Amino acid sequence: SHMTPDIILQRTGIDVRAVEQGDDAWHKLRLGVITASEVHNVIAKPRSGKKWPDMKMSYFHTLLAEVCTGVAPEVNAKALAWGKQYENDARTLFEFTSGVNVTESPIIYRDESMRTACSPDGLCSDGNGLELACPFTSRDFMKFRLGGFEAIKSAYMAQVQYSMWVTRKNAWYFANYDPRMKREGLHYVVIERDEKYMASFDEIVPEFIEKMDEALAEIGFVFGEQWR
Amino acid sequence: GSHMTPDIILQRTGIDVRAVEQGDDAWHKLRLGVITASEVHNVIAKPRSGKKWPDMKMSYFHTLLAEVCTGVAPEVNAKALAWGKQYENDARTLFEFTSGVNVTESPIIYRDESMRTACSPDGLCSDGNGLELACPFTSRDFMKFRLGGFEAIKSAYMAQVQYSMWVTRKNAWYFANYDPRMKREGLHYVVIERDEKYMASFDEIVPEFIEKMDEALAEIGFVFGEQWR
Amino acid sequence: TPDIILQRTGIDVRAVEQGDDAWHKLRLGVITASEVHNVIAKPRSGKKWPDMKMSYFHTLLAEVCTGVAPEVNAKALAWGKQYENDARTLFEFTSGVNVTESPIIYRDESMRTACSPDGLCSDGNGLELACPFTSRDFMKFRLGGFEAIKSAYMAQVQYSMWVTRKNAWYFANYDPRMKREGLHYVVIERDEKYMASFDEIVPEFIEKMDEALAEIGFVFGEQWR
DNA sequence: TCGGTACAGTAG
DNA sequence: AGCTACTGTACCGA
Ligand SMILES: [Cl-]
Ligand SMILES: [Cl-]
Ligand SMILES: [Mg+2]
Ligand SMILES: [Mg+2]
Repeated sequence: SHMTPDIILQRTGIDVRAVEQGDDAWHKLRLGVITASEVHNVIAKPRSGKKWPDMKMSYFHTLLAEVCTGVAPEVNAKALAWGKQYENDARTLFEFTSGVNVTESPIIYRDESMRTACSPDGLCSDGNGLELACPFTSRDFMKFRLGGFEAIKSAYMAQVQYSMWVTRKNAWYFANYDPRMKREGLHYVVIERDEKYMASFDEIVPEFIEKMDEALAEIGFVFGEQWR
Repeated sequence: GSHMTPDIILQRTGIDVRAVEQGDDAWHKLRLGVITASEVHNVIAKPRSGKKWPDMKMSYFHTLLAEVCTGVAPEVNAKALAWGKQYENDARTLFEFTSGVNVTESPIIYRDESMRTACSPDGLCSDGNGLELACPFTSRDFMKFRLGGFEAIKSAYMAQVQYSMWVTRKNAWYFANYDPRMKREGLHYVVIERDEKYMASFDEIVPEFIEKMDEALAEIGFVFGEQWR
Repeated sequence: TPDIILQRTGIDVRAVEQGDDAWHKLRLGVITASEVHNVIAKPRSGKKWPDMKMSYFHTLLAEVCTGVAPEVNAKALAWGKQYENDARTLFEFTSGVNVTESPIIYRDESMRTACSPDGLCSDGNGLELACPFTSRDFMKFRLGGFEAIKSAYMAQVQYSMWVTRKNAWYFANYDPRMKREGLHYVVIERDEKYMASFDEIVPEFIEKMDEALAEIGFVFGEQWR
């Protein structure tokens, strides 16, 4: 909103625009930041009471750990490698099927505070963003192919809605790709901006940030240390 | 009342069923999109509430449809299958000593000519019974069966055993576990009789499941059998 | 004493490089501190052993009858073993207490129950010194104290005091990734409600194990031959 | 309680 | 960011 490339450079020493999604600089820029693919944890509610669910508390401590250590752990598994492997082919096939042009984007922060950001799978020539998924199980691709909007995983929905909150955009493509499918290997939908989600982020996210600052202060740390 | 023949299998898959051995390439091919004994508990599963299909049933529903449309199936539980493969012969040789019946290895067996439903027994016995001979990856699981008997693990395996009897049209089935790590007495088994309650469940539930699969396949322009051609 | 253990296991405690074949052999069939939570687990209503408890029951019986144990946490143990020396050194500096490394400790001659402390302290306390695989877990404890992790570790700590007949126990976490202040610890006092729980539930669990072993023609001790 | 299913939680 | 896959608790109707 008042975010500028210079602010990023002065705080992190990193030139945004030169960041090629997945490189050392990209990992560095996400440290301690409430990000799209993880925000489902922030909006998670107890079924009774007000006590934070374990998944919310776990993400809370994960972000704080990133601030105080200045690092994030690396995990590897077949499903993760699969998604990484076919992302490029998914995007190309999406462009060919939909007829829209996709531009790759590095991280996008909501504002100058750098507390909140998303890393879109692409930005489209029609003003929509793009999220791709390449399910490791053909089962889960089939679930999306047959069910569509109502079949979308709640984590992906929170991720897509958060991306619209961050970028101030109004619509986001959600595409699934399976290279193993003989036919019908690509399926996508358009997810509209949901103001119920926007209201939820406007309420829960700033409170999550204040809670983090309180926690950092208790232990003698301050947000930003991960970048110095 | 099956009208299934080896020629039907050969024409639509290209595979000689008589040459099939459990775990081979042809074995895996012949199981694509097919409702199998080890997975049927998903098909006959009932909701926690309401009248809709339970989550686990919808998952298997999507799993089988995916096999039809991709022509492949992922290899899960590699460690346990390799363990079972390593001790297949020893288990069988010990089972034959203890029981006093001879075991003949079997290819995949389909219920009927539609090739929608099948089982793969660990052997067929000289007394007319089929055989399930597991080599549990964890000794804990062997011990559970050793001490609790049939009643302890009926939740996990009764459906599978009954389905094998539904497929083969047999009246009884051996359910056995072998654990080579046991210092002595590493074989335990029970005999399970054909249960007509389970047979009635398969007769009403399975065909409906098949019909809903064909509906979904048609919705995306696929037909059962594309996995084999 | 080591000579009694040597006579019954064929393993000399003074040796044991950890965690070798002999290290794992000593725990076979033994109710251990980090697994005791399974023994003390109750159903929400009634008296039937919950699945966790039955699972552990069968796991232990399998260890006696097979004389082997599967190995988990290859990644987590490799992390801990790398930093165990630096963890202890920093704990000694912070606490002002000196730590002696301790082999396995059995509660009694029956050798049915044991704990494996990360050290025995000069003030008389025991030590649990963990290097959590995630910095997330370090932070949970750093900010929440023992209230944040009592769910997971109170049983293990209390059981260790039950086994050793000690009155207090250090619970510490070390994280080398922390830019500063990478050691956090609390002192946990002996809880007599936990002691009473063990005095009741542990003996009956052992009795039920021996009953099952006798049913299948096995006896405790066979794993060490 | 029994005999199960749904899903939070979390490793990898 | 990447997507399961397994464990254990919550939950549900009889
Ligand atoms: Cl222990
Ligand atoms: Cl121990
Ligand atoms: Mg992405
Ligand atoms: Mg994606």
